[PDB]
Amino acid sequence: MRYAETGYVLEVDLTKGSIERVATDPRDTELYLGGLGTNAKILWDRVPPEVEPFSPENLLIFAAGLLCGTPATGCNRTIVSTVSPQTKLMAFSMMGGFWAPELKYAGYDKIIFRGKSPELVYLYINNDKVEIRDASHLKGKGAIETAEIIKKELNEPRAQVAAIGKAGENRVFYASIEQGRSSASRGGIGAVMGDKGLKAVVVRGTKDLCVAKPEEYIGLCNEVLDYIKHREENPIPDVMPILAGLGSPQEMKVHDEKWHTENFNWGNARTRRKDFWTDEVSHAWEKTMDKARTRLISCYNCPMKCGATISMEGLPTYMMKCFTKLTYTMAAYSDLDFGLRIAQKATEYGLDGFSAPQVMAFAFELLEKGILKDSDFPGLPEGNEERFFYLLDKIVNRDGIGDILANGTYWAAQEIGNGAEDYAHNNIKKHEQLPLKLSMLNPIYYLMYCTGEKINITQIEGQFPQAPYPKLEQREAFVEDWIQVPDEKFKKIFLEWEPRGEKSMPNFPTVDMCCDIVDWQEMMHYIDDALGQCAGLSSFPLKPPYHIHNYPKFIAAGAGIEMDTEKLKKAAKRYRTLVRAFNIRRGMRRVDEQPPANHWKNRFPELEKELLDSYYKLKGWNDDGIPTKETLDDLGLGYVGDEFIKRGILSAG
Amino acid sequence: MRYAETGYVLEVDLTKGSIERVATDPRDTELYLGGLGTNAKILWDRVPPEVEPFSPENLLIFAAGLLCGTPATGCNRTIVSTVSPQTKLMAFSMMGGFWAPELKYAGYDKIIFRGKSPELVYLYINNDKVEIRDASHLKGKGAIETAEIIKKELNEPRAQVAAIGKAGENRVFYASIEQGRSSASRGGIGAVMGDKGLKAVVVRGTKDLCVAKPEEYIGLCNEVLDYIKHREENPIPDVMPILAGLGSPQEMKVHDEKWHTENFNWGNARTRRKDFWTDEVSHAWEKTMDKARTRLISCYNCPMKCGATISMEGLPTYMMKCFTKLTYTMAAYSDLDFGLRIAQKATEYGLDGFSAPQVMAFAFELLEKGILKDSDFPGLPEGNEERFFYLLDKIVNRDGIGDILANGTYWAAQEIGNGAEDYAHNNIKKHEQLPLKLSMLNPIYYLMYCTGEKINITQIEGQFPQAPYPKLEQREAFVEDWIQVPDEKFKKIFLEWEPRGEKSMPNFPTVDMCCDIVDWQEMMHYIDDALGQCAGLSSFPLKPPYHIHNYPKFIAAGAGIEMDTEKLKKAAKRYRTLVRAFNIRRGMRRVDEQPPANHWKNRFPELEKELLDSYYKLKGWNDDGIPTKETLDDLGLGYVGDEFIKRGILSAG
Ligand SMILES: CC(C)(COP(=O)(O)OP(=O)(O)OC[C@H]1O[C@@H](n2cnc3c(N)ncnc32)[C@H](O)[C@@H]1OP(=O)(O)O)[C@@H](O)C(=O)NCCC(=O)NCCSC(=O)c1ccccc1
Ligand SMILES: CC(C)(COP(=O)(O)OP(=O)(O)OC[C@H]1O[C@@H](n2cnc3c(N)ncnc32)[C@H](O)[C@@H]1OP(=O)(O)O)[C@@H](O)C(=O)NCCC(=O)NCCSC(=O)c1ccccc1
Ligand SMILES: Nc1nc2c(c(=O)[nH]1)N[C@H]1C(S)=C(S)[C@@H](COP(=O)(O)O)O[C@H]1N2
Ligand SMILES: Nc1nc2c(c(=O)[nH]1)N[C@H]1C(S)=C(S)[C@@H](COP(=O)(O)O)O[C@H]1N2
Ligand SMILES: Nc1nc2c(c(=O)[nH]1)N[C@H]1C(S)=C(S)[C@@H](COP(=O)(O)O)O[C@H]1N2
Ligand SMILES: Nc1nc2c(c(=O)[nH]1)N[C@H]1C(S)=C(S)[C@@H](COP(=O)(O)O)O[C@H]1N2
Ligand code: SF4
Ligand code: SF4
Ligand SMILES: [Mg+2]
Ligand SMILES: [Mg+2]
Ligand SMILES: [W+6]
Ligand SMILES: [W+6]
Repeated sequence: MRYAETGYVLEVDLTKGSIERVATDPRDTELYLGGLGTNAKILWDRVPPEVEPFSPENLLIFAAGLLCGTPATGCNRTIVSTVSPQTKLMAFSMMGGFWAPELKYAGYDKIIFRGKSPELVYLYINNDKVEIRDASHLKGKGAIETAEIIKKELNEPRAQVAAIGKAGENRVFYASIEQGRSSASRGGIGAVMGDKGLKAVVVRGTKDLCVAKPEEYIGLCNEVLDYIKHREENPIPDVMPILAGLGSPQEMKVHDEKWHTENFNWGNARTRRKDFWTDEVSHAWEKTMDKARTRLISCYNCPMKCGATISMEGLPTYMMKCFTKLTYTMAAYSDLDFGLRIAQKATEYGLDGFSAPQVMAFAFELLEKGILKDSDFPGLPEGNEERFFYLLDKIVNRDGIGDILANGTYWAAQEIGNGAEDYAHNNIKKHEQLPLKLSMLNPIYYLMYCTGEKINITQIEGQFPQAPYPKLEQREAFVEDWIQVPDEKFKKIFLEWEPRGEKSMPNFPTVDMCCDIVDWQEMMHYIDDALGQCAGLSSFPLKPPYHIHNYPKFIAAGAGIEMDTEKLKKAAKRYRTLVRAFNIRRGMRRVDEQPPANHWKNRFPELEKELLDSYYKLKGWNDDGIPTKETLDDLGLGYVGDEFIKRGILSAG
Repeated sequence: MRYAETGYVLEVDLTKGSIERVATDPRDTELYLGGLGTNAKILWDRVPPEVEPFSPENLLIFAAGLLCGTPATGCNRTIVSTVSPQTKLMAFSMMGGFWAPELKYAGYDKIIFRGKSPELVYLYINNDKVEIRDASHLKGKGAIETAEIIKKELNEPRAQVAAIGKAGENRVFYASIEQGRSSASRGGIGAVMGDKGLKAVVVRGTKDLCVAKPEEYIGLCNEVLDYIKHREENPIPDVMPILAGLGSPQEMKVHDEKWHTENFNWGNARTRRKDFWTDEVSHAWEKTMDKARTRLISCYNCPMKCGATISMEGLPTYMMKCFTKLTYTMAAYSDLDFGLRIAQKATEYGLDGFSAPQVMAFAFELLEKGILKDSDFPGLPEGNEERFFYLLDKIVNRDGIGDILANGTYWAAQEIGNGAEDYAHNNIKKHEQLPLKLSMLNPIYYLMYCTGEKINITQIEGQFPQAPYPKLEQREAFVEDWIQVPDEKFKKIFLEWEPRGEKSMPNFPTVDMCCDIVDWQEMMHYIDDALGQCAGLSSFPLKPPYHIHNYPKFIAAGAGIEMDTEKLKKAAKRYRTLVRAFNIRRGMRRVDEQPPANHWKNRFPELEKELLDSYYKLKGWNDDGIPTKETLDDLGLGYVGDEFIKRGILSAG
């Protein structure tokens, strides 16, 4: 029998209203583990490149990680996968909370949606009971608001609900899916969900979930908890607060945001304010945050409590975590009070807290320059704050100028013209990046910006420190108990690495060292997004409780399959290449893999070419970014190599 | 991980030439075991009643039993299922030999064909490699002949081949599938295969097949091999050799056919020859058999060697077992030399050995009577023997009157008319029966002739004795060591049974007694056809090694699921009802459940009514043969009851 996984999925046709439970192939588990990996397998051989994002044949997959529903601490992530309406590439999005584990308790590993529903509806799951309900009375309702009404309707107080706001219903290219203190935020997956007339997905589960090696599996679980205690008694020395400990960026706990407000760019990723964090500002923000934060809350089976309930006066309560705390504030040249109030509106609407702020600031720059006229913004209010609330409503409704801005900075500038493309200066593969315009070229981050399939920098980094220690004693101390490294050489790299001089960036670490680092950091994220493990306890923070050495044990004891360190490394490489192959088939080439032209002020073309060339070699790809026939056959992806040749993507010989 | 079964099937669309391996649902195994069981499930919810047998939507399935490819002695049966072109009902047909086990070693449980290939093809399976080959150079070739050329083409001497003959290609309604010394013979499965344009299925396998509890399973295997040694040293006293030991009827060993020739109707189930077995006949048949029989051969993993390679002077070699040894002979009022000769042609042509002889025999009665003219048989030889060879050619080619006769006796008489219906007197549901026209009504066999879904009396009988003993001492001796009975009450039945007196047929055994006997006998067959076990070691002979008490142990140790006598009983009841439900949906009713009008000289209309009334009650059926909503709900077949009501077959309460 199957373990960790349930071995079953739901196939839903929203056009015919048909529902079907189908057993999964156990071979898929051995090759692609689960979550993102198996999502990639499904999208590959069911979604050909001729399928458009808002086409009925486009798929919307809700996947619970392999180890979700087990006692594994923090393992609770949902992986939503589809074809992005913004980037035209694959879009996988992660969501925390309690939804994924509930699905497992209901008896399912995934839910795959195809076609479209003519009427607004939501899916109701209660163990073996599955049905489609009408949701017309929920039209326009906010994401969180929607969940509460449903749980009253069905009389299921303990059901978990993933819903879309008005933004998703109106197919905003950066619309999200909201569930309590969790969000599948990026990729426009909310736009696809709305396009299919799917207002929400409600699931309740009370079945058992089994593991293969009970005693052994709980042993590793306790080993993690013990490490979390010890780790939280020994934070990383001389790092900032929101990087010393475990979990997601603890921005709800720490009031200090000097690193953020003085190193990140305000507005449309435009302005840098070196001396913003004054005493008056630090006190005003701490007061606002103490009054707004009700409680620090956690996800399922996790003690880190990264999120927080936010209560602004005269506004409904919503939940928040990580960097969305500042994006609306910094993009509007305002304060933390404004940011918390508009984030409430945006979370209910279901918008990406990264792109949305940059799109609105992008619009005001165009209005400032004169590329957009005041006639495009009728009835526009005077205040800077009021203008953001104004433009926010225009976007979610796709009203007038809001209809164009609802497509993202790339497509909006494309349609606007008149030099609007010049102000879309912060995109990679048509996707907005973090507002960061640094001085000196970073050889490690350059690679992560160019090749990251998530196209987000915060979701590929983690395991290697972002900066070197000034003193050698500090490095020797760090590498002392750095048991998470796959190889001793990662310790030796950090020892030699210095902030200034003959061993500083961009010329050090070397090109070969950078490639190895990027490959390791990326590998841990892909393992996380297949197992369902929150990165906060794994691939994100320094020296995590989960790593390349005990992960194989969790899989073996949990799922009952043969798994070791090397076999796991190869597995992660397998469906990370498959994801790559999916984007190749959709027209992605080396040309698309370049950072923004103004991302760094000091550029080194010859070093950057050597970096991307060497990294491709390590991955086993072409000098155009395409996985060769040799590496594909070696990975067990022969059917990919055949289709590449047949499609002319790869040449025979 | 799955056990005994491989857990995969092959989905092949012949019209599109697509090949696909699909993991199965382990719940189907729990409810329907496998083989014939799971095949019924597949046909039920994929082949609705509006589908024609020669429609491309009709399915042809090759299933290997649950315990095929395991060390279990005699377990190697293939189960072919489809919708019969002759009866318009469900058709399942069993084939022995070496084919099923081979499929298991390749890594598959079933092959499921849909659609029609426009050109003659065959499927080549070698482990993970599966491809469709052009087979136009094989057109017209015989089943066995086709096999040898194919194996040489592929350089695969250890490959197993199931093939159709010309008869299958020309969609003769009783065309068969031949696999060396084994054949799927009845129902017209060869017709559907030819109709789809499938000449053969070649399979080679070299993969491991695992069992769950090794030590316990091989222990069970050793228990059977012991019982076989002891059974062969103790044949059932006062029973003729062919039916006094294990295996299929050993007619290839025993020359003595006094019982058959003097009790079975020669010709068109017409002539009883009470004193046919003379000294001169016996010596002649003995001489022919001794010179013809090259060697007694077995199936995979069995020591009984029921088969015999037959070599007639001037003819190629073929394999034969059981009763075809007499059918062609008796139908033509000929001898054994002719029988063995023509049966070589018939086997290579791919024809059923029960119907062909009766069909040809039926035609000559119509010619003798006047309904058919010499004009219908142009080029008709003068000799009896030469006429049968002539009409055999006409049928396989569907040439002239061979087109009409190729549809069977039921439809032939329907189309011929002019009173030809009267000579189609040996039918049940448009399916030719054994040439048996006894004197006194047998209550036990009456119920079997009416309800058996195979519609063939020899594939439902077995566990209970066909006749009583003259002496009580004989009865007491037999029931002393009769461990295979499901209850003690069977022992008491046999003891009371007498050939003459108050305790003789038709009045004894009683109606309730007769029902319990038919139920037991039928149940054992369905377990065999699901597991893949040969009836010659189970449901066919008296006191077999496999039985209702040790069968659960095999299923548990073999497949690794829970099982016991009562669960197994109900499990067999579940998919016997399912098969019953499939034919009810195709229009079958009580009216169709009647033996030939002249099957018994002495009839008892009132007893016959009570007999069937009672049997329907034990089954849990209506007074019209249809399974009640209750028993369907009780068997976990709730989906069936719903559709029945929806279709109006069952009144809503
Ligand atoms: C200190 C760094 C490492 C880089 O900041 P800086 O120190 O400012 O580095 P700079 O490149 O600006 O150069 C500084 C000055 O020194 C100069 N100079 C430089 N090198 C050299 C040299 N070798 N030799 C000599 N001089 C050198 C250089 O010319 C410049 O001087 P000028 O003004 O031009 O005259 C850190 O702040 C960082 O974030 N980096 C990681 C990358 C990243 O973005 N990761 C975060 C992803 S988001 C995330 O994780 C998150 C988001 C939300 C929520 C949660 C999480
Ligand atoms: C002896 C029987 C039991 C029946 O044969 P018989 O003895 O002839 O039984 P009858 O019914 O013909 O009557 C005889 C005479 O006695 C008379 N009479 C009868 N009852 C009574 C009474 N109670 N009281 C008084 N008198 C009674 C009756 O009137 C008649 O006298 P008349 O001439 O009319 O004046 C046996 O031969 C048999 O095969 N039966 C099993 C059923 C079957 O067909 N199974 C095989 C399936 S194929 C197979 O397995 C296989 C095929 C190929 C390869 C391998 C396998
Ligand atoms: N497995 C996994 N966990 C992850 C992440 C991820 O990308 N993969 N992202 C982290 C970051 S940067 C944030 S801001 C939060 C957001 O969690 P959410 O998806 O529930 O909103 O998740 C964290 N946990
Ligand atoms: N509306 C909204 N957008 C959001 C967030 C959020 O909490 N709400 N979280 C941000 C954070 S912290 C992260 S790490 C990314 C997570 O990426 P993903 O949700 O696409 O996997 O989304 C960002 N966008
Ligand atoms: N499981 C099972 N085994 C069975 C049978 C059957 O119907 N089911 N038929 C028996 C009989 S009567 C005969 S004659 C032989 C025929 O073997 P064949 O189908 O390979 O020609 O199978 C024997 N074994
Ligand atoms: N061509 C051919 N027809 C045959 C046979 C055979 O061996 N070859 N077996 C006969 C016997 S003895 C029996 S019991 C049935 C078996 O039925 P089935 O093979 O359709 O399951 O087929 C009959 N027809
Ligand atoms: S580390 Fe934070 S975001 Fe991750 S599971 Fe724990 S509480 Fe949730
Ligand atoms: S008993 Fe006879 S027919 Fe059955 S498997 Fe053994 S040899 Fe073959
Ligand atoms: Mg998220
Ligand atoms: Mg057969
Ligand atoms: W983040
Ligand atoms: W037989």
